[PDB]
Amino acid sequence: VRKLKHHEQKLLKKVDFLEWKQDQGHRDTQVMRTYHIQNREDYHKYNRICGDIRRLANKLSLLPPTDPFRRKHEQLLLDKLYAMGVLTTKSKISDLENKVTVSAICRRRLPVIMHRLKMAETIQDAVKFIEQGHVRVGPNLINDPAYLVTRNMEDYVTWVDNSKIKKTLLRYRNQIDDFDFS
Amino acid sequence: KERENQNKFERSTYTNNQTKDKKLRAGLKKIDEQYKKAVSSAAATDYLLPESNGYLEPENELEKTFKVQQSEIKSSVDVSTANKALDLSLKEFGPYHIKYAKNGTHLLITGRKGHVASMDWRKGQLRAELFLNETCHSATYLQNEQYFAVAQKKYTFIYDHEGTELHRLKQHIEARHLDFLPYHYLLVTAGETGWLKYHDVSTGQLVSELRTKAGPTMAMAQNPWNAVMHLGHSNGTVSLWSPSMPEPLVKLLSARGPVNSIAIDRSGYYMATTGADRSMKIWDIRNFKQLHSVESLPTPGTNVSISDTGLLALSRGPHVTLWKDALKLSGDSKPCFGSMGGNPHRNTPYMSHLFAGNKVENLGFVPFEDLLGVGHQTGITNLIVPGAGEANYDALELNPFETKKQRQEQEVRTLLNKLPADTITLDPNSIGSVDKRSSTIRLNAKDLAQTTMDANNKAKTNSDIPDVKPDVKGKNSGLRSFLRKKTQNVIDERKLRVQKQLDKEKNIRKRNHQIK
Amino acid sequence: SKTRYYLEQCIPEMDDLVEKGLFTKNEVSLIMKKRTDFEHRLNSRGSSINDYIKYINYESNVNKLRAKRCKRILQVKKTNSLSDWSIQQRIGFIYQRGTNKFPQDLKFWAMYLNYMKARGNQTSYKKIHNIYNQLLKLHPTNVDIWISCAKYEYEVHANFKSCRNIFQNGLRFNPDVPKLWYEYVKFELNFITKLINRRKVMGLINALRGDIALTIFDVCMKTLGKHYINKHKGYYAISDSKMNIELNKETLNYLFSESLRYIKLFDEFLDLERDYLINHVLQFWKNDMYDLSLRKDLPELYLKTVMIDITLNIRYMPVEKLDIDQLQLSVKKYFAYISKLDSASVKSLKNEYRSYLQDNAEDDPRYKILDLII
Amino acid sequence: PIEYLLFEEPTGYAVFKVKLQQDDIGSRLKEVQEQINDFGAFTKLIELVSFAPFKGAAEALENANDISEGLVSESLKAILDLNLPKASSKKKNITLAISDKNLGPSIKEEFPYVDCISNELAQDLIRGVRLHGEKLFKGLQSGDLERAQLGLGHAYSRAKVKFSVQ
Amino acid sequence: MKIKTIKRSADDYVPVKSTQESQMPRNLNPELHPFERAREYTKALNATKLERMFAKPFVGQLGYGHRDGVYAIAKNYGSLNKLATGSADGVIKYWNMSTREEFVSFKAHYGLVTGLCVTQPRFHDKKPDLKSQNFMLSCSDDKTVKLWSINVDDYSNKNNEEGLIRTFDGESAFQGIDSHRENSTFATGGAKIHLWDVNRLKPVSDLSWGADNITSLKFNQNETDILASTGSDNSIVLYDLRTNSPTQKIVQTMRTNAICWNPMEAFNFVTANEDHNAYYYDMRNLSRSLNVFKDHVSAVMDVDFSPTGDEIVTGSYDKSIRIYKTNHGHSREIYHTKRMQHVFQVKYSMDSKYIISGSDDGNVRLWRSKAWERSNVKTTREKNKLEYDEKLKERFRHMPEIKRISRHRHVPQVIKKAQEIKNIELSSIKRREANERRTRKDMPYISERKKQIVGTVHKYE
RNA sequence: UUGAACAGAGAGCAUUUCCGGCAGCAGAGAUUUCAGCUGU
Repeated sequence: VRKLKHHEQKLLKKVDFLEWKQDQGHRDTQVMRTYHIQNREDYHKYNRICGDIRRLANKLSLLPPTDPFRRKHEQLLLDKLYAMGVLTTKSKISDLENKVTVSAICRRRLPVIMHRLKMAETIQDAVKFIEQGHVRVGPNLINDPAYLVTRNMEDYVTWVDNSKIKKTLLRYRNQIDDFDFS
Repeated sequence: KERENQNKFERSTYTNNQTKDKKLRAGLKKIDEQYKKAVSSAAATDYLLPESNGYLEPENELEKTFKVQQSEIKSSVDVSTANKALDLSLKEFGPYHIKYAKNGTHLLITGRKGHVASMDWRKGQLRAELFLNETCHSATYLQNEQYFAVAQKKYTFIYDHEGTELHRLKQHIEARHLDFLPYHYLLVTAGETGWLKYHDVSTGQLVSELRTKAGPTMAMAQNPWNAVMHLGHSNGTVSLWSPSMPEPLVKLLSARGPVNSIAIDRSGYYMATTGADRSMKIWDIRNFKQLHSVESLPTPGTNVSISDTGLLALSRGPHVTLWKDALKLSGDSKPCFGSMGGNPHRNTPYMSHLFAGNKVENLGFVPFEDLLGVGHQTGITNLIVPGAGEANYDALELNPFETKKQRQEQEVRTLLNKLPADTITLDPNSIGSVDKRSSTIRLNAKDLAQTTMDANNKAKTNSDIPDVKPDVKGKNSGLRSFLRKKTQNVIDERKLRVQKQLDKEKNIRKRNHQIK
Repeated sequence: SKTRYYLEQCIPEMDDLVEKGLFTKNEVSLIMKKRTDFEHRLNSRGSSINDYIKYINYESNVNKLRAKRCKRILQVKKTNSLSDWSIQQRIGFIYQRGTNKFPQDLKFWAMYLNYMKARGNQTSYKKIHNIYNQLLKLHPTNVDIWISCAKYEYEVHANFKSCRNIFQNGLRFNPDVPKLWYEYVKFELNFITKLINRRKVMGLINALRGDIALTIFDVCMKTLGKHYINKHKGYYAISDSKMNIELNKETLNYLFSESLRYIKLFDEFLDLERDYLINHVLQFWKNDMYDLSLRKDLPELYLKTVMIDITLNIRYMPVEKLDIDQLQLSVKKYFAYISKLDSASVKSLKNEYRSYLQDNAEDDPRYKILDLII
Repeated sequence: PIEYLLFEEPTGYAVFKVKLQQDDIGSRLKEVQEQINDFGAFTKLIELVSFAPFKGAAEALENANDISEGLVSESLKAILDLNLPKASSKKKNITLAISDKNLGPSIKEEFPYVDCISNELAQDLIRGVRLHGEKLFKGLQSGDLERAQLGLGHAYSRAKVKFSVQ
Repeated sequence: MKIKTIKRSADDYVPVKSTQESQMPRNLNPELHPFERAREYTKALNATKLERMFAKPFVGQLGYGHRDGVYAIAKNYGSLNKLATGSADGVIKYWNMSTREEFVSFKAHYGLVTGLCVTQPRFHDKKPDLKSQNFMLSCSDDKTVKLWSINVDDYSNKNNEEGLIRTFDGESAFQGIDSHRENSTFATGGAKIHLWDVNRLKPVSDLSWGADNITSLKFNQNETDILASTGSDNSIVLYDLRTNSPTQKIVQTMRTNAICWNPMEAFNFVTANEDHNAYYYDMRNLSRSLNVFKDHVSAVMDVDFSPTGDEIVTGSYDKSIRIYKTNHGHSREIYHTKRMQHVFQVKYSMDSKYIISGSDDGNVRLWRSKAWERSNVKTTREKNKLEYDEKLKERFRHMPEIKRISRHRHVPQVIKKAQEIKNIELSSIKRREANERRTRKDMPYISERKKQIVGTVHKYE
C-alpha cells in the first residue's frame, strides 16, 4: 500500500490488498458499472442462470452427435434464448457456451433497452426515468430497473401518457395535441 | 539485581522430567548469565513506565463501589475523559454491534438493519458511513482503520477506508462472528453454518475451512496470546481451534445449554464463558482447570469481556456488571453479587450500570483508555471504568497517536513479518524446540551402530519380543497379548518365535507351579 | 533509539537511591518522566542549547534536593554509594554532549569549564586540560580562551612553563590583537615579581630580569606594526606614495598609542626595578621609526615622550625630595626642548608647570617650588 | 590509515579527524562512491577537530597564493603544529590527507613526522567535505563561504593579472 | 470515594514543536508482545532469504589479466590494496586493487614464473624507501631469482629506476619462494630448498631433508623463523631457522599443493592437497589433523587464511573456490563462474573482506568473502539491523526451513554430478565397511583426522 | 641493540601512601561553596 521497495517487493510478491483471485478480476463490479446495476447480487443471480445454461449445454453436447434428443433440445434451448433476447443469433450451438453471458442477460434489462431505443441519452438517465415512473411496457407502468425485456415485448416500451417527457418531445416538434393530454 | 517484579518477565523452559564438555559448559554458563542479565534489565523498565493505572477506591465502609453512578464519575474525572465517554443515539437501525481498532483510535459500529459506520470516535471524524440495506451482523477492522470486514446477510464483504467495497467473499457463507488475527493477517469467520474459515487478508487466499460439526457457532473469541480460536457451540462446549489441525485442538465442556459468550485474557491465561443456563464460568486456559462457576445468574449473561488490566465485564440484558480481580485462583475471587453481612472474602461487583431502556448487543473495552464501549439497541455508550485499560502501551507494537507515515511504514513492516498460519499452536513457544519424538539425547553414531547391531540381532536374542517371565498371571502374559493383537491367520517368523517363547513360559510356569 | 539507552543508563543510581531510603518510587518516577522529556528533547531533531541548559539546571536541582533529603533522612552528608556522584557525572556528560553538538556558544563552553572547575577535588585537572585542548582547537582566534586557559594554569596551579607555552602558542595563532600581547607582558611581569619576592622572602627569613618583558615588548611592536600595515591597505598596494606615507604614519600612531597604554599600565608593577623597566621602553620608543616621528610629524608624540622622560624620575608623591634632588634635570629638559621647538616649547613649559603644580609650612616649601617653576 | 584531513577554504583552514576509514579495495563500488553523497553516512567518516579562520581578506589572499603555488604559510604551520600529534620521523609518521601532491613536500619540509597522502581515497574524502561544506563546520565560522569565495576569486584574479585601477 | 483515570495529556506523546520526533514509549511486558518465538523465527527466515538475494559476491576482475594464466599471486602484508601476480609466460605485474589497474608490468623471466613474493629488503648499505618503492622478488624455472622495485603513488612526500635491482642465481630450477617477515631473508624451494638473504648473491644455507625436491614453501607469520614446505614425495617438512635445520616431516597419502599458516595462532597451519580436501594441522603434534575441510571435488590447488584467522579460502582444480569456517570442516560458501577455469592461486586480502583468485585463463578476480555484505559505511540503525539479523540467523541456523535456504547454492553441472557420484561412492564404501566390521574381529576405528597420514618422523609418545 | 640525562603525553597497570571523618583557627570567591595547620 506504500509502494514497496525492491527487497520488499521481491520478498512479498503475492501481497495485494485490492485484487484477489476469488474476485475474478472484479467482473461483477465491471459489468454492473457498464450496465448500471443497483444491487450487488444481480450479477450472481444472473451468473447462476448462465451456469445453468452452460451446464446443460455441456451435458447436452456430451450426447452422441446424431441423436434427435440432443438435436431437439439444443435447437429448443437455442430458440428460447434467442426469443428471450440473451442470444443474438440462433445459428450455431457454440453460442450456448461462448455467447451466453451475464452481459447478454444484462443488455436485456429495461434501461439498456431504453438507451438502445434512444429513449434516454444514457443508461443512468434511463434508470432515473423508470425509477421516476415514466416508462410503461404495454399498458402497465414498470417501476424497477431490473425488468428483462424480451424481443416481442420490446415493441411496447413507451412512455406513460401524461408524461412530462412525452409532452416535451411532442412540444419540441410542436406536435402536441392537448386533447389527449399530451 | 533482585527485582521484585521479575516473574512477569521470566521465561519458562524445558526440563528433563552437569556436563563434561568444557567448551559447552562455559557456553551454557554464558547463556544462563545472559538470561539472568536480560530478565533483570528488562524488569528494571518499570521505573521508566510513564503513566499509572486508574482505580476507584471506597475510602469508607458505607461507600460501596457498585453504586457509583456514571454521572458521578463524569463529574469526578477530567474533561478529556468526560468527552471520551461518548454516547451516540442512533435509533432507527437495529442494535449496534460495537468494535474498536486495536489501538483505540477508530470505532466501527454496525446496525442490525444496515448502518455501518467507521469513525474516529475521539475526534469528530467519520470516514465511512454506508447503509447496506440487508441485515448486517458484525464487523471488524483488519490491520488498520483503512480496511474493515462486515458480515452481511450472507456474504462477508471487505471495504476500504472511505467505504468503497473491495471484496465480496464467495466463501464465508453465513458469518455471524468475525475476528482479525493481526500478527498472522488472518480474518477468521464463523456463523450459522458449522464451519470456521481462516482467510489470509494479505495474499487473498482462503487458508482453512474447518468443520466444527456442532451446528451454528454461538460464540467466538480469540486468544491474544497464541491466536487459537475458542468457539462456543449449542452443546455447552467450547472448542479451541487452529488452522492446521482439521479437528479442534481441545474441546471443553463449559456450560449446559448453549454458550452465549466467550472472552479471553490478553495474557492467555483465563477465559470467561457465559452459557444460556445462567452460568458464568472462569476457566484456566493453560492447565484447563475450571477456576470459578458462578451459577444462577438472575438472567443469562449475553456478553463477557476482559480488559487489558483483567476486569471482567458481564452483561445480562439491561445490566452491565464489572468485577475486579475475578480472574484469580482463590475461592475468595469468585464474583458475587452481594456480600452477605459484609464479608471481605466475597468479590462483589466493582461497578455496575443499568441501560434501562434496552438490551445491550455487545461489549468491548476501549484498548488503552479507561472506558467500556457497550453497543445496544439505540446506539453506542462509553462507560468510564477507571481500572480498565493498559496505561502504559508500547508505542512500537501499536500506537494511539500514530501518524499517517507511521501507519504506512508499520503496515509494510508487519506485513513483512506476518507469521504463517501453521505456526499457530496451543503454546507459542513450541516452534524453536525439537520434536516430541526423536529422542531427547542427541546420538553420537556409536550408539547408532549399536542400534543397527541389535536390529540385526533382533532374531535369536528376541529383543523385539516380550521377555519370558512365568509369574505374571498368564492370562495377561504379554506374549499372548501379542498373539491376540496380531491377526490370527497370517504366520510370520516373529509370531512363530513368540509362540515358541510362550510355550517356554508356560512350561516354566508349569514346573514352578509343581514345585510350589 | 538512543534516548532509551540514556534513560536506562539512568536506572542504577535510582536503584541505589530507593535502596538508600531517601526517595520513594512514586517521586523517582516523576523525576524519570521529567528526565525522559529532557533526554528526548536532547537527542531528537530541532535541538537547542537551551534544552541542554535546562536539563543541566534540572539535574543540579535534583542533586541539591538529593543532598538536602540525605542530610534530613540519613543524617549523613554522603551515602558513599552510587547515588552521590552519578548525577554530577550525568551533568558533565550533558555538557560534553552539548559541546560536541553545538561547539559554537562560548557561554555554554564556559559554563562547562566553570562547573568542571567548581566540582572541586572530585574532578581531574587533566580532565579540564582535555576540554581546554579541544576548545582551543576549535576557537584558536578567540583570544579570551587563551587568557582563561593560562590564567587557570597560573593563578590556580602556578605552572610557569605550561603558562609560557600557552601564551606563546596563542601569540603564534593570532599575533594581531594587542590584548594577548598585554596579557603576556602582564604574566611575565607577574612571574618575575613573584621570583624576586620569593628571593626577598628567603633573604628575610634565612640576571633573570624584565628583559623578557622588553624582548616580548620589542616583538610586540614589530609584529603589531607588520599586521596593521598588512590589515589596512588590504588587497593590493595600489596606492601612490601619499597614501603609503599616510598609512605608515597611521601605523606609527596606532603602535605608539598602544605603547602609551603599555607604560600607563606598566607603572603599577612597582616591586621590580620599575625605573629600568620603564626607561627601556622609553629608549625603545626614542629611536627612529622610519618615517620621522621626531624630525617631522608626530611631534606631539615626541613632546609626549619628552615629558615622560622628564617626569620619569618625578613620578612621585607630594613629598618632593626627589624634586628637590633633580628638578634641575627637568629644567635642563625644558631648556633643551625650548632650544629647538617653536610652539612645543611653550606647550612643554606650560605643561610641565601645570603638571608640577597639580602633582605637588608645606605650602611654603611649595612656595619655593612655585618660585622654581614660575 | 588516513588519520587526519586538511581542508583549505577561503574562510580559513580546517583540520578534520578521520573516524572510520573508507574501503580501499572497494573504493570504486557503487555504495562506497555514493556514501560521500549521502550526508548521514559521511558524518560517520569525518569529524571536525579544528578550524582556524583568517584575519581578513589580506591574509586570505596571501594564503590563497601560498596554497596555489604549493607552500606552507604561517597560519598553516600554526594549525598543523596545534593539531597533529608529535609522531616519529622514522617509524609510523602521522598521516595527513591533503589534496595537493606538491603541497605535500612543503608539509614534510616543515614537519618531518607527517606523511601526506593525496591519492583517490584522500581525493574523495576531500570532495566529500567540499560537497557538504557548511554542514560539517557545525556553525563555527563568520561569513558565508560562498561570499568569501566570490571575494577571494576576484582578489586572486586581479592579483594574478595585475589589474590596475589607475 | 477517591477516583483516578488515565490522563494521557498529549504533551508527552505528540510533541509541541513540529521539528522534533514523536515519543516512543516502551513497555516490555510479554503480555504486550505475544509471539516472541514466531516473530523472530520469521525475522530469521527473512534474513536468510534477504541474504540469498543480496549474495552478489563478484566485485570485478582487475586489469585485463595476463596472457597465459595466473600461477603465482602475492599480497603484501603491510599495504591494503597492492597485489603482485605472475603468469606462465614469465610476465609479472603489480596491481593497485583500488583502481583495478597495474602499477607496472615486467617481462620477468622466460619460463614460468613459479613463485613470487614481496619484501622490505633490509640492505645494510642502502636504506629502503618503502613509502615510494615496493619490492617484489620472483623465482622461475630458468634458474633465477630476481628482485624488482616498483614506483608507488601512495604518499605524496617526495618530488626512479624501477626494475631489477639484483639477480640471484641458482644452478637448478626453483619452484617456490617465500620471504621472511624480517631480517632480509627469503627461502626458495625447487630441486632443493635454499635460504637466501638480499645482500649475498648465493644461498646462505641448504636446508634439505633428503634428495627429494620441494614443491612449495611458506614462512610463518608470527614465530617468523619457522618454515614449512611441500615435497613431491607427498611430504610436509617443517624447518626451524634458529637451529638452521629441518625439524620434522610427515608423509601423507597424496601431494600437498600448498600451506598457509594461521596468522592468529602461530603453530597451526592448513595444507591443501590432491585428495580433494584440506587439513588443519598443529605443529606441535602432526600425528593428527585437527580439522579436515572436505567439500571440494578435484585437487585443491591453493589455500589461504583470513587475517582474522577465523576462516580459510580454498581454490581447487574443479573450477571453483570455497570458503570454510575453521571450526566446521565443510564449505561455508562456493564461488564459481563459467569464465573461471582451474583456480590455481587464492589469497585472502588483508581487509579480511575480499578474496583474490587467480585462474588459468589469465584473469585475477576480486570476490567478497561475505557475499551479502556491502562495503559502505553504515548508520547505526542499519548496522544494528545487520548484526541483529546475523545473531538471529545464528540462533535459528538449524531449523529445517531456513537451513534448506541458507544451505542452497547453484553449483555447476560438472561439480554437481561429481558430488552426487561421490556421495553414492562414499555411501557404498560405508555399507561395505559396516558389513566387514560386522563379521571380522579386530577392525580398528581409525579417525577421519588420522585417515590421511601414512607416517611421521620423530614419533610421539 | 643498549645506556644516559633531557623534554613530555594522558593513552595504559598496580596497592594500602594519603584524602573523600570531626572540630579550633585564619585565608578564597560570589549567606552558600572553596583552600591548610594541632589532635580525635
